[PDB]
Amino acid sequence: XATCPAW
Amino acid sequence: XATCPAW
Amino acid sequence: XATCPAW
Amino acid sequence: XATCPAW
Amino acid sequence: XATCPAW
Amino acid sequence: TTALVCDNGSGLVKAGFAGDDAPRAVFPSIVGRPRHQGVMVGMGQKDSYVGDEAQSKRGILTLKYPIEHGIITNWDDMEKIWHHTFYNELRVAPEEHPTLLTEAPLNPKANREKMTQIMFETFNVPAMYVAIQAVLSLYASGRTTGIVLDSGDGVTHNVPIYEGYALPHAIMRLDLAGRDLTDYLMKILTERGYSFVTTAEREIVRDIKEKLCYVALDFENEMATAASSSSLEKSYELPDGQVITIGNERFRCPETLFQPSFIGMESAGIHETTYNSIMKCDIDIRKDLYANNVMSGGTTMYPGIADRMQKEITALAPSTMKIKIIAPPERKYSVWIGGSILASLSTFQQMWITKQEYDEAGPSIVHRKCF
Amino acid sequence: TTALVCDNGSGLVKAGFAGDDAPRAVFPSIVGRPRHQGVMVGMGQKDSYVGDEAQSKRGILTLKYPIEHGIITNWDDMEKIWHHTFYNELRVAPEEHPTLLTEAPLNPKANREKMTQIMFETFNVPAMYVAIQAVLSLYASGRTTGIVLDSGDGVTHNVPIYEGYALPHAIMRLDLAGRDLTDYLMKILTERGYSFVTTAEREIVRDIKEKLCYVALDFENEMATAASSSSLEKSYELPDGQVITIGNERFRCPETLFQPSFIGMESAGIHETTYNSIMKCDIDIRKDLYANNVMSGGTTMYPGIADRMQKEITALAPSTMKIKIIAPPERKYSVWIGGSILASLSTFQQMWITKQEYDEAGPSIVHRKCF
Amino acid sequence: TTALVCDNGSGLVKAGFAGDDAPRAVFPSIVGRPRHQGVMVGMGQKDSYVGDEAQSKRGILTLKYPIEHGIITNWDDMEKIWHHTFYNELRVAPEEHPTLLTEAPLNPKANREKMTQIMFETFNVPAMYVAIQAVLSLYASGRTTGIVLDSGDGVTHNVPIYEGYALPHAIMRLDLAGRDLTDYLMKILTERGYSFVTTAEREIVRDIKEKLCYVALDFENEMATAASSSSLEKSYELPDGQVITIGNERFRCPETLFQPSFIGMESAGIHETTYNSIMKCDIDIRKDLYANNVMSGGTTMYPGIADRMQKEITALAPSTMKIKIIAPPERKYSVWIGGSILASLSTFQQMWITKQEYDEAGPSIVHRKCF
Amino acid sequence: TTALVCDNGSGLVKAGFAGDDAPRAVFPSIVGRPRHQGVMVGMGQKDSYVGDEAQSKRGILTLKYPIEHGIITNWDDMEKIWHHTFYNELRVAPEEHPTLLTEAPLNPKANREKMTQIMFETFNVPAMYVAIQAVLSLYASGRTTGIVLDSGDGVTHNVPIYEGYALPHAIMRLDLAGRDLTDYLMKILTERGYSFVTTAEREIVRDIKEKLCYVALDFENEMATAASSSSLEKSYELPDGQVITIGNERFRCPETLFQPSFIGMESAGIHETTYNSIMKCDIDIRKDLYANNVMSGGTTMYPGIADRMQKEITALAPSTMKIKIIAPPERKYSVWIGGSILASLSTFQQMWITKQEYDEAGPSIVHRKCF
Amino acid sequence: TTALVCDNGSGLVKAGFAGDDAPRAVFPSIVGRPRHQGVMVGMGQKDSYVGDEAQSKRGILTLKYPIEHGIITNWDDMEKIWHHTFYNELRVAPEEHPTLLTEAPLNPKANREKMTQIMFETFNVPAMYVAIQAVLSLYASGRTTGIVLDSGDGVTHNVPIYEGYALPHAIMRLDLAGRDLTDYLMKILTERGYSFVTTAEREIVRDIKEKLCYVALDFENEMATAASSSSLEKSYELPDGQVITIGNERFRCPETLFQPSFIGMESAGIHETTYNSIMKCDIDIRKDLYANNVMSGGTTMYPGIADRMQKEITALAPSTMKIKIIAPPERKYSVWIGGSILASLSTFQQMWITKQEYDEAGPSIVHRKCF
Ligand SMILES: Nc1ncnc2c1ncn2[C@@H]1O[C@H](COP(=O)(O)OP(=O)(O)O)[C@@H](O)[C@H]1O
Ligand SMILES: Nc1ncnc2c1ncn2[C@@H]1O[C@H](COP(=O)(O)OP(=O)(O)O)[C@@H](O)[C@H]1O
Ligand SMILES: Nc1ncnc2c1ncn2[C@@H]1O[C@H](COP(=O)(O)OP(=O)(O)O)[C@@H](O)[C@H]1O
Ligand SMILES: Nc1ncnc2c1ncn2[C@@H]1O[C@H](COP(=O)(O)OP(=O)(O)O)[C@@H](O)[C@H]1O
Ligand SMILES: Nc1ncnc2c1ncn2[C@@H]1O[C@H](COP(=O)(O)OP(=O)(O)O)[C@@H](O)[C@H]1O
Repeated sequence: XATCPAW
Repeated sequence: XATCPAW
Repeated sequence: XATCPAW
Repeated sequence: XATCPAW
Repeated sequence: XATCPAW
Repeated sequence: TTALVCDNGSGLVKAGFAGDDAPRAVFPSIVGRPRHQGVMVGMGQKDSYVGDEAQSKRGILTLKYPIEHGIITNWDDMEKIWHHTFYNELRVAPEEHPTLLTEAPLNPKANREKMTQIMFETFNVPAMYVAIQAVLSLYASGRTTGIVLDSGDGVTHNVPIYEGYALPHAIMRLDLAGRDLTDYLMKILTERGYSFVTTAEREIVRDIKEKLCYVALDFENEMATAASSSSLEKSYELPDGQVITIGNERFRCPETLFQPSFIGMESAGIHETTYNSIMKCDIDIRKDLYANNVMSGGTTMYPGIADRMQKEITALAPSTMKIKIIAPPERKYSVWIGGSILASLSTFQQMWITKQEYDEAGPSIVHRKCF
Repeated sequence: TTALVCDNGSGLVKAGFAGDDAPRAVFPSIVGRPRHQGVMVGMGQKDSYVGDEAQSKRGILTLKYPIEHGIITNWDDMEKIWHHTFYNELRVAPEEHPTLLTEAPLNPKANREKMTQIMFETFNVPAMYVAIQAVLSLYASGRTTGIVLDSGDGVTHNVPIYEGYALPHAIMRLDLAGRDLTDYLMKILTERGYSFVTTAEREIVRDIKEKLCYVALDFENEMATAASSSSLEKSYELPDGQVITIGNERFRCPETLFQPSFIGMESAGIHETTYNSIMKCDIDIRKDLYANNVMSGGTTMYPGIADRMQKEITALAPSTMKIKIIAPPERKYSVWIGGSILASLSTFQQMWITKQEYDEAGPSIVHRKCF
Repeated sequence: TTALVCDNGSGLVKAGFAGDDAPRAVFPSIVGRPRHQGVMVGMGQKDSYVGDEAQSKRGILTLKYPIEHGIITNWDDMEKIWHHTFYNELRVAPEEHPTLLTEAPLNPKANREKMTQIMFETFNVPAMYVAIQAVLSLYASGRTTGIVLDSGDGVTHNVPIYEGYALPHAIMRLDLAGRDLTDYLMKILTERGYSFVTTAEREIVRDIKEKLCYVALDFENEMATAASSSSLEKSYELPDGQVITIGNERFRCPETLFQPSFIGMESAGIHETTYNSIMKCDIDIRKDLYANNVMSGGTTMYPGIADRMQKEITALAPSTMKIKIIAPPERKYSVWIGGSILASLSTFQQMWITKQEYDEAGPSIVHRKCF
Repeated sequence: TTALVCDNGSGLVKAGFAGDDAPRAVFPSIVGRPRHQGVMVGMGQKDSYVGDEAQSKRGILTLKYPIEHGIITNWDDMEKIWHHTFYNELRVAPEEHPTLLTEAPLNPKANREKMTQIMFETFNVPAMYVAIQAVLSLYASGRTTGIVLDSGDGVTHNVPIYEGYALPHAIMRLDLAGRDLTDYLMKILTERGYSFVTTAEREIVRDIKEKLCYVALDFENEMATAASSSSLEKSYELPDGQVITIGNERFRCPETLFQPSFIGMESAGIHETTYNSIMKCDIDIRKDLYANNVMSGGTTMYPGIADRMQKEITALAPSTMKIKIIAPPERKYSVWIGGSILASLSTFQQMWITKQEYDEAGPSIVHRKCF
Repeated sequence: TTALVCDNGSGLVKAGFAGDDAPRAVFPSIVGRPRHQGVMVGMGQKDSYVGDEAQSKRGILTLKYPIEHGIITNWDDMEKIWHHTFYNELRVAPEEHPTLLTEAPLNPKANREKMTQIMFETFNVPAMYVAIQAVLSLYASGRTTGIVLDSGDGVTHNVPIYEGYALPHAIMRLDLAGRDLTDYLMKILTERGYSFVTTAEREIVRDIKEKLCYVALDFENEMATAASSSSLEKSYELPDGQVITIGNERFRCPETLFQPSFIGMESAGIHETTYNSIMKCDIDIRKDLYANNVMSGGTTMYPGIADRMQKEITALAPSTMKIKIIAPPERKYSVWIGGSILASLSTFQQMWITKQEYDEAGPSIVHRKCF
């Protein structure tokens, strides 16, 4: 959900 | 040289 | 029991 | 220098 | 000075 | 009543019955949809294709993966895949049997919680359970100590275990994967004049990687050998009918596992992560861990990978002790193998989660029971 | 001729002149070096950056700390930092003035001995001296008895002093630190979907900790309050432009100072160490130590930390006596404050180490003079 | 001794001297040969025509391009064009001056290697050098950060640069071109009764495109406006003397840059490629890249293209930050402008390749020196 | 019916049958419990470990001593140890045989009284008896006069005996121990960079002490010899595989028996206590006590300890008389040796305590009978 | 010109002017010196402390008595105490006034001879005189016959006097003291778990003795009363803040004055010494001595001591005669009271020792004049 782009 | 057609 | 610390 | 890891 | 121990 | 063992990794999906030595269903997890226009009327059509059938017709469809890093991104594509396994590929009723599912160590909480509702509410199935894909590698070996290493395709990680006691402050997780090795290869081949840019073109780049790639024991002299002599230069044909000649990129692609700077990711490497995992442990149980290095990833199948790890750690360990890397030949299905043992085990029968337990608390019961 | 007072802790570096109430140079101690490739020609480049300038450009560099636990690990990075203070940040000649340096209580011998050669041989500076960072806290209070407690970022420790007589068989040192609290926080945030893994990503995790964290007076009901009501749940934005929502991890991170089992380090805690330090002392001077607990660490700035230590020790002390924790509001620079007093002091002028004393004996003179 | 700056793109060929603000030779790169039979004797004939002369007599010849995608396809036609520039169009000796050539980012290796032999062996010319056509756009702006976007006629691509450090894992290249926009237009005009099928007919279809085409800010209401009202319907005459009436195909042709499905190429588009290029970068230097979008392609000259990119990215960026697209009015020759600065630069004079360097190693020296 | 002889000192526990020359069970007295989490199911687990088994697995457990100074601190841990000896290590029925236990001279009353109930009520055992661990050293020598000195690990003390008549106003007890010598050693080693802080780390500091330590005959010149010449500097390896180098701390650790100010305990020393014990005696039987100094402690095994006591007392005695320190080579088990003689002795058979005697008076019978 | 009266017993030191009813300076005679290390600089320090100031800071110092049995052991500590009285505590010039000193009956000769030089040579003081501390008790009563008994803290003794004629062949001296009663008490308290072993710990054992101790009239039934009923069991707190419970040792400590075998000293007792002193006298003046038993020791202050001496001697005297023990309530300062009378007496003025008498003979004049 932040800097990952799958989170 | 493969699938392009200029390579 | 006083000043030791096993008594 | 042994078990720390900065010593 | 003999058998006491302050003499 | 026999339990069901279902493994769902990134890529291949494996399933079977309990009490067996080999699975029955192995197929990739892809969802495809067409993109051109239909003309002819009399044919029977479908809006999507799921199993191996979508692999046969890749010249039309647009392929799509649901799982990216071990995280469920699209839930509606996931329900089609589980529906495909329970009915079409394998034939069973859902409400007859209990199931058993596997996950990753440090994924977030909502990943292992939304999948509780689906296995209870929309599938009326009793007695599910969730495991971790590092404990299940030791049951295939039958040991009780050691340190594991599984990569596969999603993530690489390692968990140290001593005498049945796990050490939670020593788990290391690295996001370098298997599909990142595919994507770096199709960048290097543009230096000779080959170009593969489509989601359909990607799978014939994967098939090159599995056939002719190796991990060299040295790196500097290999760049000088192949630059002078034309000895290791081989060839390969593709479904167009042409000939592709590949040399000097055979060993250069798996070298990013030892130097991740080629992508640009700044990290340590696959060998310093294993060394720092032992160093964060105690001082008295280090000796039983240098002699037990099991290794059971799907990516591990490159030739010459076992002798490379022998040479690297001895430069870091002190000069007295002894190292030993264990590599069984059937180390691809070993996560499914350990799942077969724990399901048919007698003591395990008090660790299930009944349906009444879900009605008392709800979907937050899974953080309490299983771990 | 005015003396120089230089404090070099782990992290921030503080310096100034003697006879003053506030320092002039406050900046972190980081050495960075680039990692990408240079392309454009006309710019003027440097191989490294030292002061606050390396903090401004963190999107390229790889940051690095020289000091880890209060021990100098890399000497070549240390000479760049002392050269940066004497010339660039503060402007002075080295050979004009005497200096004054501070250390830790139980560091090994070669740490306070290699730094004698650098302050004499490569810097032609007369009259240095080495102190201990617990005595210097009492001069800021002006008292003459009591027990101190300084943590900061390297190490936490405490020294009992009565009437100007120190008790060497009662000093306790614990290696739980400040940077270990940063590293445990970025492990907990992966339970919602946040991931910060880079040396550059570390500093925006530190900045969250300083703004919204508190030490709760109770622990068990706080886990039941925040699980039911959504009251203490706040938000924060980051330099990407997005929004982060944090609740239940605000108080859970500073609880490791009272239960160190969460890391895995097996020890006692910050309150039983203070209780066992008084108990190893005599029986007649315990009463003057329960009424004097000064407390001057950099880590001490959490809200609600003074009322927590009131409640804990009264469960261990007998029911008659009286406890009192003293906390001045400017308790961050207090180690520099006491250094300003002792330099301008009149009696002190026979305690310097002249340059001729080094030529007679050598670098082993420091174990005799200062203590 | 003044250096020579030669740009050879797909289509137009530009050249001039160093230290100037405008080139001197601008002409297309076409090689034509006749196809009918000669009858009259007294005239003087030639087998081929090269420069603007082949453009004047297109009613007989068969035109031919040497470069297709940025790749030299036919070498014998290329030697006629370089011979035409050094002697006929511009008058110079080759052996007197050094040269400077430009290329594309991800072309294969043999393209930039066969052109080393021609500039040394058959043309006795010292001190050549090869650059990249994205770095040279920043010198025309004078900045030192930002992200570029050049399309022209061969290929479209973009390179992010921060503080003189390029990021090699973020370069994106797309093969949608300028001549593909010409070829799609002459397919649409057959819906009214116009047919242009010859290599000579192609150039009067290009000349329609440059005069009356625009990029609409919206797409759905424009299809409903022009279907009801006959307002934007204009006219044009051709060298036969007739009248052509064109409406509804004016804006419909440049819409393939935003939806490439109209050709059938499956890709993302010109705006999602720029968004994914920033997203693959770091987290700390994204803010300086949303405020610096230079844009210097030859294809960029459509009216209404700057306001369209303002509207699109704000639907993808978060709601706080600020975007800014920079468009200088003389953005057509800007690749030649930056070539004039770097040649007359003082520091640059150690970056040439002398003739003795070629005699030591050979044609593989170019992969080491320049990059 | 043979009696049982059980010695339970601080640390090692020794036991055997009557009428023998050597014991059969020697093992430390430690109770350990785990602290990590269990994962693997199929293993068989225990909550605690008692004998030598807890020593083998010290990398998990938390070790714990029941006895601190010769005083039973935790009774529930003591019942596990006596249950381990009567059944597992040695195999016997409890109700078949009489027992015999040993104590310290000036411990409080409730220590030798709670252990009466356990040997009668929960263990149905007849005929127990309690002795004193200074009388039992003379039976191993066979003499009838002299002065003893036993230290071991709990406490050091000395009792003067003449012709079978003990002198109760001359007994001296000092609380300097054996485990205090271990704890001072691990403080000194932090001056070179070694740090051992865990209950598990303590036992590899004990093992250094037993191998290379000696008591020097002089102290001042030894500090000047080892500071100039590198002659007595030796080395040692640890179970990690590394090398430790120790010099100048070999003799410096047992010097606290002669100067107890290094800990901070203010007392006299091990030689002035023996001198003041003779001086408090009479004037006519001093001559038979200077010639009989038996010495049978477990701590006495340092090399060079017998020649040091020769040199010290002659500086205090008058110049005419003769001193003689007796040191048998098997002076470690000598407290068990004297217990074997007194049990098989014929006159002793009226000194037991029958079970009917406990039913008449109660647990206060032990202060009357035995002394 | 008023004379000075100085009493210096073992323990307390008393002084004042002549012609008064109460002294002015009462303080113990202790010399203390520090033992830890000084750290803080700005304080003002002293090497030793003498008066009541050394009593206030006992947590650091090592206390020391100069006088042991009535014999000056260390002369250098004695000169500090006399210097403290003449200047600091009491303010006077030494050369202005005559002095008056007291001693013990059978101390050796050099004790009363070295103190002649100090009162003449280093203190220029005229007219000293030495008395005996048994004659001075009768002046406080005003009688002229009787037998005295003074113990205090050094020695106990008794001198019979009839009609102003002393009987030198009847003086009895016993070395049982007051500090020996303190030392036996801190041996008995280790039977419950209390341990006080330091010179600083000794004074809080003295303070227990003065508050709750009594002399029982019978001994055998008191051992049976307190063993059955818990009636006389009291409590006391100490400066740590804890609670001490003492029963059965209240009366058991002063019973050694009647049976000295508990220490081990073989003698008669305090009542048979008084009976044998009368029996060695004549036959005609025994009747006036049974009716006059004055009793003026500092140790005499125990409750119940007067009724005990009534009961004991009537078992030894014949059945006709009458006994009577006299005990004034202010019997503590009575040795100073008699010193005030004899100094202000008119006939006494020819008994001084002038300074010229010392210059004629020397220090051996004191055995001739005073007696
Ligand atoms: N012979 C091989 N050599 C190298 N890589 C392989 C080989 N066979 C399979 N792989 C890799 O294994 C990956 C998936 O393996 P596997 O671990 O079975 O699946 P998962 O990762 O889902 O558990 C594929 O991405 C493929 O790249
Ligand atoms: N407001 C705050 N709350 C909690 N911690 C803080 C705060 N401000 C600073 N710190 C901590 O103080 C540490 C360093 O403080 P300081 O003691 O001044 O430096 P040093 O430890 O080098 O002497 C930093 O690591 C930071 O974590
Ligand atoms: N006014 C215009 N509007 C749209 N396209 C144009 C215009 N002028 C030129 N072009 C396009 O620019 C292309 C070549 O431009 P340029 O970038 O200068 O050459 P190159 O691509 O070789 O560098 C031509 O194919 C033409 O289609
Ligand atoms: N070779 C040795 N040198 C020095 N100390 C020793 C040696 N062997 C044993 N010890 C000490 O003896 C202590 C216990 O000895 P022992 O007297 O047998 O046990 P206990 O004191 O319980 O009777 C241990 O703490 C150990 O420190
Ligand atoms: N209330 C009391 N009960 C018992 N003993 C006492 C009491 N008060 C004082 N003493 C004892 O008197 C001793 C000294 O008394 P004193 O005779 O005045 O001094 P000195 O013996 O020097 O003349 C002290 O050692 C103390 O033990």
